[PDB]
Amino acid sequence: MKRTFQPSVLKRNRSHGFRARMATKNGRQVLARRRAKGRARLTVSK
Amino acid sequence: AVVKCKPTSPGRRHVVKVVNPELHKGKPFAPLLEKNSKSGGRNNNGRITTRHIGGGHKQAYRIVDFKRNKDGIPAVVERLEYDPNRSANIALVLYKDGERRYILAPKGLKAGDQIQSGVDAAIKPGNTLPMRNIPVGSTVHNVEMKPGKGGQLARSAGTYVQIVARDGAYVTLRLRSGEMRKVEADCRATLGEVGNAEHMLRVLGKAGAARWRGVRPTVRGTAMNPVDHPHGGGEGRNFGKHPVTPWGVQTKGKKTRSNKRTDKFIVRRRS
Amino acid sequence: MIREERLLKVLRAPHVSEKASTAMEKSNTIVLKVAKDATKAEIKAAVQKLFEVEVEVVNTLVVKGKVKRHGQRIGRRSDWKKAYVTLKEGQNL
RNA sequence: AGGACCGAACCGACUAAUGUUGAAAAAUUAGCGGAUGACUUGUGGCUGGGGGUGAAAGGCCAAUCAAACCGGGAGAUAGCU
RNA sequence: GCUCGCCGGAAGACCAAGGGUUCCUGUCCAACGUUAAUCGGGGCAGGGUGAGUCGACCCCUAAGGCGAGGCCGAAAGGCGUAGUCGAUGGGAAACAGGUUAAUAUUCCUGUACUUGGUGUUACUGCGAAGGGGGGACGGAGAAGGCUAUGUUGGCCGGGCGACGGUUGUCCCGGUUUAAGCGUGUAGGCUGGUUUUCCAGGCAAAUCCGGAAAAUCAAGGCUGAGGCGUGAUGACGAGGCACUACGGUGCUGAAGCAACAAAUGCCCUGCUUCCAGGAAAAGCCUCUAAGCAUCAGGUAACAUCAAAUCGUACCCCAAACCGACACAGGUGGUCAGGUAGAGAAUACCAAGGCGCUUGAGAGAACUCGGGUGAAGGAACUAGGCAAAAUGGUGCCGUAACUUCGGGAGAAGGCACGCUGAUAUGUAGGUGAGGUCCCUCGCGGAUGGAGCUGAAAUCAGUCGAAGAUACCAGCUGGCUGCAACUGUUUAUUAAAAACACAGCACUGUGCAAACACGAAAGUGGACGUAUACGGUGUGACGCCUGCCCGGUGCCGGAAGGUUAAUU
Ligand SMILES: [K+]
Ligand SMILES: [K+]
Ligand SMILES: [Mg+2]
Ligand SMILES: [Mg+2]
Ligand SMILES: [Mg+2]
Ligand SMILES: [Mg+2]
Ligand SMILES: [Mg+2]
Ligand SMILES: [Mg+2]
Ligand SMILES: [Mg+2]
Ligand SMILES: [Mg+2]
Ligand SMILES: [Mg+2]
Ligand SMILES: [Mg+2]
Ligand SMILES: [Mg+2]
Ligand SMILES: [Mg+2]
Ligand SMILES: [Mg+2]
Ligand SMILES: [Mg+2]
Ligand SMILES: [Mg+2]
Ligand SMILES: [Mg+2]
Ligand SMILES: [Mg+2]
Ligand SMILES: [Mg+2]
Ligand SMILES: [Mg+2]
Ligand SMILES: [Mg+2]
Ligand SMILES: [Mg+2]
Ligand SMILES: [Mg+2]
Ligand SMILES: [Mg+2]
Ligand SMILES: [Mg+2]
Ligand SMILES: [Mg+2]
Ligand SMILES: [Mg+2]
Ligand SMILES: [Mg+2]
Ligand SMILES: [Mg+2]
Ligand SMILES: [Mg+2]
Ligand SMILES: [Mg+2]
Ligand SMILES: [Mg+2]
Ligand SMILES: [Mg+2]
Ligand SMILES: [Mg+2]
Ligand SMILES: [Mg+2]
Ligand SMILES: [Mg+2]
Ligand SMILES: [Mg+2]
Ligand SMILES: [Mg+2]
Ligand SMILES: [Mg+2]
Ligand SMILES: [Mg+2]
Ligand SMILES: [Mg+2]
Ligand SMILES: [Mg+2]
Ligand SMILES: [Mg+2]
Ligand SMILES: [Mg+2]
Ligand SMILES: [Mg+2]
Ligand SMILES: [Mg+2]
Ligand SMILES: [Mg+2]
Ligand SMILES: [Mg+2]
Ligand SMILES: [Mg+2]
Ligand SMILES: [Mg+2]
Ligand SMILES: [Mg+2]
Ligand SMILES: [Mg+2]
Ligand SMILES: [Mg+2]
Ligand SMILES: [Mg+2]
Ligand SMILES: [Mg+2]
Ligand SMILES: [Mg+2]
Repeated sequence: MKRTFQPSVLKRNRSHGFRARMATKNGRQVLARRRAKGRARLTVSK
Repeated sequence: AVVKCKPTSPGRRHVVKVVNPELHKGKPFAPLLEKNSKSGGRNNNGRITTRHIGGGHKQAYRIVDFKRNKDGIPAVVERLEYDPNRSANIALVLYKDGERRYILAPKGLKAGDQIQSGVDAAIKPGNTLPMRNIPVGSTVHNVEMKPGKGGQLARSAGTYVQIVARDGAYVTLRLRSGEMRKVEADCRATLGEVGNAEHMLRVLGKAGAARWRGVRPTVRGTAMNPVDHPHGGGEGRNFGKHPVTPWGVQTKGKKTRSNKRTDKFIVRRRS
Repeated sequence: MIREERLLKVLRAPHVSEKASTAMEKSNTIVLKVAKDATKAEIKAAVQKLFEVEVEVVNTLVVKGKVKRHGQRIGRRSDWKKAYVTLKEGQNL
C-alpha cells in the first residue's frame, strides 16, 4: 500500500531546507530555537 | 445550421450542435495569438473565489480589436474564424495598408465584404462610427461606454443594442437586458447584430460536454451538511429555510446592486 | 601560466594497486592521488614540470570516502581525487 | 462517429472464503466494474485549521479530523474515581 | 557436476526516483541471518567509479516563487512593476569492436562528429535591449512505404547415432557487422523569379505584410528506408594449446537469398472533427544608434580550448516506501519461438530462479482442491457458495422502442486428420528477360521463384475434434434511478452525489459575487445568447387552489422613531 513518506530530495530541500528556513522570519526563529537547543543538524540540508 | 445527432449511444441522444461551414478550418492567425493559462477560479491568494471553474480544453487568446480605431482606411474580410474565448465568431480583416486584425463578426458579414471605421463611414454592418453619426433607431453592437475605451456592450452571440433617443451629448440605448442606459454620444458602436445567433440553440447532451468547457459540477446546498451550507441538514429530504447563497444572503428576489456613482446613467432598470 | 606555488601542492602520492600497475604496464598511464580541487590542466602542468615527462591526457575521478566503525563509533574517511595520467608513448616514468 | 460494444495492460473495489497475537495497523485467493474518457499516470507548483479542499460521505487535509500537528498559557479546571 | 522443477509482457534485461559502498577480492563466524552455516546485502581489511559528444552544470522559458523602486498595511508584513529565478518542456556534437576480480558510448583499437577562441590568406557593410521569420505544438481515423525482427531455403562446419530405422524431402550449429560520409528514393508541402509602389510591423529596414506588374512553368523545402562506402577490417561455428581446472592464449569456414512483419520509423505527415489545441531562446533575417578603406561579417586552411561535478551497486526490490531479509506499494524503456485475434493463455528461448528450518507419520479437526449412486433448491433470511454457460462461421431471433435499439435475445448446425479439386487453389509477393526513357534509387511489360487463406467432395480415427489453458448461464413479472460517471482511504457503491435539460432570481461592467483591515485578485482580457446563486433533474404528457403566516419586492402620504440641535 502506498505509505505517507514518498521521498524527493528536491521537494525536501525546497520545503524544509536552510534557504527555505532563512526566507521568512518564522523560519529564522526555527533556526534560532535549534541553535539554542544545540542541535547538531539545523536543517534537512544535512 | 442546427443539427440533431443520432442516438447511437445514450450520450449522443440529446446533442444538438451548431455547424457553420463558413468558419475557417485551418489554424488561426499567429501574430494575433497570446497565451492564457487557466485559473481554476483561483485568485492570487490561491483561494477559490468563483466556484465551479476548472479543467476544460486548452485555449489560445485571440487579440480582438474592440476599439476599431483605424479610421478612414478600408478593410476587407479575409475569413470568419472560430474563437474559443467567446460565443461570437470573429473575422480576420485585411486593411488596405497591410495590417491584419480580428473583429467580432456581425450578422451577415462574409469573406470579401468591405468595412470601414471612423466618422466618414457608410451606414452598413461592420462599420464603426461615433454614435452621434449613427441614426436614431439603429441596431448596433460592440458599444463603447467611455469614448475610446473600446466596445463593452452587446458583444455576445446574437446580441445588439437599439439607439432609442439622442439628447445632446448623450444617447439613450435599449440594452439586451431590457435596461435603458445613457451613454455619451461620442462613444463608438458597430452597426448590425453580432453574428452566430444559433449559439443559444446548442444542447450539450451530456455531462462531459460541460467539462470540456471548464465547468465543474454544481452541488446543491440542500445536499450538504449544516457546516457546509445554510441549506444543509435534515433527515431525508428537508428544506424549511428561506433560500440563500452559501454566504447567507437571500437568493430569490433580493436585489444586490449598490453603485451610486453610475446611477445617473440608468434611465430604467431592466425589470 | 600556473604558478609554481600551486604546482608543488597538487600532486599528493602515487596510487599503488593492481589496476594501477596494469595501466602502467599496458597503457603507459600513471595513477596519482591529487588534491581534491586540482583541475585536469593543473595535474598535467605539474606532472610535466616535476616528473619531467610529456603528458598526453589527464582523466580524473573523485573517490568517495568510506563509512567506518571504530570502537562502536561511526566515522567517515575523506573523499579524494584520483588521476589517470596518460604519457606519450616513450616516456616511462 | 461514439462519456459506443467485448476484452488484457492500467485504474477501480461488487460477492465469498481465508486471514483477525495477520505474510499485511485493510491484504491474499477465486470471481467482479471501467477500460478514447466527466480516463489513467510521472514530475513540479498553489490553496492552511473555524481555515483549505469536497460529482457532498461531515469526506479528506502525512496510519490523527463535528475543527490537524507541535510548542506555549499549563500544575486549565475536575462538588468525580 | 549431473539430473529434476519454477518464471519467461518476468521471477529476464536496462534506466529515472530513492538509497549510499549494499560492488569486487581476501579473511572471519561472536552478534546479525526466524535452523546449521564452511555461506551472506553480517564483522574486518584492501581494492574499485576514467567522458569535448551520456547526464548535471549551462542557454531558454511554463505553472509558480522571489521581487529594486512602487502601492498598501498598528508593527510583523501583503500585493506587485522592471527584473530575476523555476523543468516535468525547447537548445551543439560518437559509434562499432576489444578489455577488468570489480568501470566503460568514459579505457584501448578502428572510424567519426560539434562548438568556441586565436593567427591567417582571400573576397567584404558590419552592427540591438528593437522588427520579421522560425522554433511552434489538439483529438480521432485511414492507408501506403518501410525497418526492427522472424521463418524457410541456399551456404559453410560438424554429425552417421546406447533400442527397430536413419547417405537423406536426414541431424545439429553458424550464417553478424555501427555511427559517419556519398547518393536525395517511397512520399509530404509549396507556383518560382525580377522590378515598381505603399496610411502596417512604437523609429529605420534592402526583411515581413499589402497593391500592381512583366515573365517562367518546375524552382525550392522536407524525407523513412534502400544502395555504395565505412569493412582486404572487426565479429565469427568450431578446432587447438596450455590450465593457478577460474578461464586465458592462438587459429578460424560461410557470412547469401526469398518470404512474413510491427504498437517502431516515414508521420510535427495526410484525412477529418470540435472541445479549437504552451512559452522563450538557440537558429534565419532586417535595419537603428554607432562604425565607417578600421573594427566586425563570411568561406577556407591551420592552431589551441571544450572546464567542473555525477558515473560502483540495487532499482517491481532482501539495498527504495512499508519498525522486519515483510505475499503490499513503486514512473519509463526493451519485447524471441510454437499455438493464438492478442502485450490473453499454455509450453519454451536468451536469461534468471527452487522463495534461509528440516526429517518422518499418513488420526480427529481446519484450510485449498478432485470425484460421486439416487434425488435435484427439499438447503437457506436469500441458490450464499458451487455447479453450469463459454470460440468462430452460418441459419434463426419476441414484447416493446426514444427507431439507435432490445440482440450474442432465445434456439440451432458445422468444426479433427488425410487425399483430391489444385503434385499449393483464390490471393499476396516479385527475379531473370524484355522494351521505352524528361537517362534514374526510373518507367512499362513479363512472369520464374517464394508465400498462401477458405470452400466443396471423398476417406478415416476416437466415447468425445471450439478436445488442454482460455472462454456469456438464459428467460419472465415488478420497485427505484434516464443514461456513462461520483462517494463514506480502513464495516455502507446505493434508490445517495453529479449529470444534460428546466425554472426562478441576481447582475449594465470599476458587474453581481468571492478572497482580502487594505492595495489588489479571481469572475474575465468575459459583457445579458454573459456571469453568479437557488431548486429540480434525460425524454414524454403535465405541473391545479391559497399572499392569512414567514420571507422577498414595490410604495411614501400619515403615525412611531437615532445621533445631532
Ligand atoms: K437532508
Ligand atoms: K482548529
Ligand atoms: Mg456556478
Ligand atoms: Mg445545474
Ligand atoms: Mg448527506
Ligand atoms: Mg449554518
Ligand atoms: Mg421527512
Ligand atoms: Mg414542514
Ligand atoms: Mg580521453
Ligand atoms: Mg568525470
Ligand atoms: Mg466505453
Ligand atoms: Mg475510491
Ligand atoms: Mg482480485
Ligand atoms: Mg458496460
Ligand atoms: Mg470492457
Ligand atoms: Mg450524516
Ligand atoms: Mg488520515
Ligand atoms: Mg473547537
Ligand atoms: Mg493560567
Ligand atoms: Mg492537571
Ligand atoms: Mg514452466
Ligand atoms: Mg558496510
Ligand atoms: Mg557481494
Ligand atoms: Mg557456531
Ligand atoms: Mg544462527
Ligand atoms: Mg559484507
Ligand atoms: Mg513568473
Ligand atoms: Mg521594497
Ligand atoms: Mg511578490
Ligand atoms: Mg533564467
Ligand atoms: Mg528537463
Ligand atoms: Mg558492473
Ligand atoms: Mg528486414
Ligand atoms: Mg497502442
Ligand atoms: Mg553502472
Ligand atoms: Mg526470506
Ligand atoms: Mg517484498
Ligand atoms: Mg503499476
Ligand atoms: Mg502471461
Ligand atoms: Mg490429509
Ligand atoms: Mg475439506
Ligand atoms: Mg465434482
Ligand atoms: Mg450426486
Ligand atoms: Mg447421477
Ligand atoms: Mg433436473
Ligand atoms: Mg425452501
Ligand atoms: Mg427449511
Ligand atoms: Mg454466486
Ligand atoms: Mg466454478
Ligand atoms: Mg413493492
Ligand atoms: Mg444511476
Ligand atoms: Mg455505472
Ligand atoms: Mg468504507
Ligand atoms: Mg464496500
Ligand atoms: Mg477586475
Ligand atoms: Mg426525479
Ligand atoms: Mg433531487
